[PDB]
Amino acid sequence: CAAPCSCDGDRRVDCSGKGLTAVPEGLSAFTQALDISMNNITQLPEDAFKNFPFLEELQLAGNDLSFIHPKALSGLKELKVLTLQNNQLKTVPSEAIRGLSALQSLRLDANHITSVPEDSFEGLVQLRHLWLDDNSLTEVPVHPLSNLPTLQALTLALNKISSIPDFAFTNLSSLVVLHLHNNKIRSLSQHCFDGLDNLETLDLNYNNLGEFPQAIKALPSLKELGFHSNSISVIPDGAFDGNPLLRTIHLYDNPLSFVGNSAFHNLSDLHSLVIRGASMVQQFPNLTGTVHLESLTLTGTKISSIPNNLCQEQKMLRTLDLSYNNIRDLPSFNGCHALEEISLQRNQIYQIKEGTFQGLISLRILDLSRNLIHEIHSRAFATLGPITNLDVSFNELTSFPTEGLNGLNQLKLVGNFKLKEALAAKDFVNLRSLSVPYAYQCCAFWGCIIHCTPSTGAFKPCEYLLGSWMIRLTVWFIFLVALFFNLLVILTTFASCTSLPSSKLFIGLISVSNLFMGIYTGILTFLDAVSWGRFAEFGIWWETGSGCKVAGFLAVFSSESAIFLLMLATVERSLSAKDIMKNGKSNHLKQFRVAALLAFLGATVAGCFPLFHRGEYSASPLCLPFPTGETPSLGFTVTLVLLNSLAFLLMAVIYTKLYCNLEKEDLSENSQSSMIKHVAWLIFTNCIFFCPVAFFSFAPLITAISISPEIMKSVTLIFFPLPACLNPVLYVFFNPKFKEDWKLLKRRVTKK
Ligand SMILES: *[C@@H]1O[C@H](CO)[C@@H](O)[C@H](O)[C@H]1NC(C)=O
Ligand SMILES: *[C@@H]1O[C@H](CO)[C@@H](O)[C@H](O)[C@H]1NC(C)=O
Ligand SMILES: *[C@@H]1O[C@H](CO)[C@@H](O)[C@H](O)[C@H]1NC(C)=O
Ligand SMILES: *[C@@H]1O[C@H](CO)[C@@H](O)[C@H](O)[C@H]1NC(C)=O
Repeated sequence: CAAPCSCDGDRRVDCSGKGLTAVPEGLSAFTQALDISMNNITQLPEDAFKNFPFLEELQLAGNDLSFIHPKALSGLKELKVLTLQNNQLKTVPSEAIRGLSALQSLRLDANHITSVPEDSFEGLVQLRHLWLDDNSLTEVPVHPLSNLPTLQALTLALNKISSIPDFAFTNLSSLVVLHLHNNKIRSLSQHCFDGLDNLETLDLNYNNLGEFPQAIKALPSLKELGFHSNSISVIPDGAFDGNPLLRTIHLYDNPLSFVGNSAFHNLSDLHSLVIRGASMVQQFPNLTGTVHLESLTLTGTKISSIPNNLCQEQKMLRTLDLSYNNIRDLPSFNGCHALEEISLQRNQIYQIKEGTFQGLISLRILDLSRNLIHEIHSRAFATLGPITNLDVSFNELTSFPTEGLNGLNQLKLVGNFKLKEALAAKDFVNLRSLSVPYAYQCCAFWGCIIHCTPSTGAFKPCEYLLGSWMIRLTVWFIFLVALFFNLLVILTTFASCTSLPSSKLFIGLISVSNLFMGIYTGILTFLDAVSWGRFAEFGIWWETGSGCKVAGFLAVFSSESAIFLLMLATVERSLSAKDIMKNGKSNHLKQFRVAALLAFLGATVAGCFPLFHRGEYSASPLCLPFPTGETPSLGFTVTLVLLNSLAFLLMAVIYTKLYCNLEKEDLSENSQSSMIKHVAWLIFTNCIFFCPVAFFSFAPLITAISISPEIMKSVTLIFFPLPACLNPVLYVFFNPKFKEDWKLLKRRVTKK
C-alpha cells in the first residue's frame, strides 16, 4: 500500500491518524472504502477524490474541516457512507453533497452548525440515516428535511431547538426512530408530528415540556416513548388513545403531580409503569386492557383502596410497589403466581388476615415496614413459597407467627416496642441477618454467622447479670456488710434518749442514706440469684417493668443524698469549730435540721428526674444512668457527675482552711479532734471512690480512649456501692465515741 498508511485488502484503505493535510495519492481507483480520519485536512480542493470513482465508504472524522469545494465530491456516484464528525463546517455543505445520489448514511454531528440552507439535502434520495447532534441549531429544518422520503433514522440531540411548528416532518413517511433528547423544546404544536405513521421510537428527554403534548395522538405505530427529565406535571385522560402499541414509557424525574385516572388504559405491550410523586392522585388507575405489566410502582400518592381484580387481571406481574401512600386495607393476592417482590411500606395498614397472602407461591421479598399493624394471623405466612427477605419493622406488633418462615434469610423487627416474646432458634434455621427491638432477643442467635442487632454487649448480658464469679461474691460481700453495719449504726445513735448534737446528727442520716444503697445492691443480688443462667428471659421484663425504675430511683437517691449530707457535715464542722474560740457555744442546731430535710429533698428531685423521661432508667439492667451508648441520659449523666464533683472542692478547701486555721496543739486532747478526724476520713474515701465512676462517665466524651464495655461494668458494681459499706465500718471500729454509745445501749437493753 502507498506510504505512509496501510491498505487492508478487499479494496479497503486504512489511511487515518497520519496527520495528512490533503487526500493521499498513489491509491488504486479500485478502492471501495477510505478512512482518513484523525488527520489535519482543513480545506478540500476541487475534485480531490477524482481518482476514486468506486468509493462507497468515506470517513472524515476529526479532520478540522472548514471549507469544502462544491465540486470536491464529484464522481462519487457509488458513495454510501459519509462521516464528517468533529470538524468546523459551521454550515451544511449543500452544494458539495448535491450530487450524492447513492448516499445512505450522513454523519454531521459535532460541527458547530448554526443554520441550514433551504436547498440542502436535494438529490439525497437514498438517504436512510442522518446525524445532526452536537450543534447550534435553533429551528427544525422543515424544507430541507422535506426532501428525504426514504429517511429512517434522524438524530437532533444536543442542540438549541426551542419549538417545533406544524407539519415539520410531514414528508418523513418512512421515519422509524427520531431522537430529540437534550434540547430546549418548550412548546409542541398540535400537528407537528403529523405524517409519521411509521415512527416507532421517539426520544424527548431533557427538555422544557410544561404540558403533555397532544401531537403524539397521530402516531399509531409508536412503540417507545421517552420524555423523562422534563417539566411535565399533568398527564390527562386519553393521552395514549392514538398509540395502542407502546412498550416502555419513561417519565421519571418530572414534577408529576396529577395523573389521569384512565390515562394508562388499553395499553397492550405496556411492560412497565412507574409513577412517583403524583401527590394529587387519590384513586387507583384503571390499568384495564393492560394485562402485560411486569412491574408496577405508585409512590407518593393518596391512594387508599386497591381493586380486588388486581391479581385476577394482571398475568405477568413480577414486582409490585405501592409504598408512600394511604393504603389501609389489603385485597386478597390469590392468583399472582408470578409476583416476587411486594413493597407496602409507609401506609395505614393495621392488620394482616389469613387470606392476604394465600396465593403467592413465588414471593421472595415482602416489605411492610412503618405501618400501624398490631395483629397478624398465625397462619398468614403458612401458604408461602421461597420467602427470603421480610421486613415488618416499625409497627405495633405484640406477637409474631413462625409457621412457614424456615427459609427466611433477612428479618427486621426494630421499632416493635410492644413485642416481648423471644423468637425460637429452631423456627429460623436459615436466618443470617436479624434486627430486634430489644437486644435480649438476640441472645438465641448470638451469631456463633447471624449478624444479630443490636449486639448483646457486656452491659446487656445473656447468661449472668453480674458476670464473673469474683464480681458476684464481692457484691454479696458489699450487700451483707452494708445491711448489717448500717442498721447497727442507725440503731445505736437513735436509741440514746439524750440530746442529739449536730455532729452526731449527720452521722445517723449518712448511715440511713447508705442503708438504701445496701438495699439497692440487695435487689441486684437477688435478681442475679433468681435469674442464674437465664437472665435473657428476665432482661426485657426487668428493664421495661417498674422494677428497674424503683431500683434505679434508690441508687440515685441514696448516692446523691450521701454526698449532700456529708457536705453539710463538713460545713457544720467548720462552723462549730469557729464558734468555739469565738463564742464557745453552737446555736445552729435547729438550722442544721432544716438543711437535712432540704438535703433529702434535693436527692428526691434528682431521683425522680429520670422517671419523667422515657427509657433513661431502662438504658441498662443495672438501672444506673450512664452515657455508654445512651444519649437521653448523656445530658442527664453529665449534670450529676459535675454536680457531685463540684461539691467536692468547696467542702474540701474549707477543711484545708479549717486545718490551716487550727493550731497543731489544739488536737491533743479535745473531744472535737475525734469528731473532726472521723469526717476527715469520710471526705477521703468518698472522694477517691468517686473518681473511677466519674472518669469512666467522661470516657464517651473522649474519643481518644476506647474502653471495652465489661471494664466499666465491673468497677461500677464494685466502686459505686463501695462507700455505702465502708462509711459505717470506719465509724464502728475507728471512732472512739461509738464505743461509749455501745455501752449505753447495752445497759438499756439489760435494764429493759
Ligand atoms: C495539521 O497540520 C498543519 C500543517 O500546516 C498544522 O498547521 C496543524 O497545526 C496540524 N494540526 C494538528 C492537530 O497537528
Ligand atoms: C413534501 O412537503 C411539501 C410541503 O409540505 C409537500 O408539498 C409535498 O407534497 C410533500 N411530499 C410528499 C408528502 O411526498
Ligand atoms: C379498549 O378497546 C376496546 C376495543 O376497541 C374498546 O371497546 C374499549 O372501550 C377500550 N377501552 C377503554 C378505553 O374503555
Ligand atoms: C375503566 O375503563 C372502563 C371502560 O369501559 C370504565 O367503564 C371504568 O369506569 C374505568 N374504571 C376506572 C376506575 O377508571
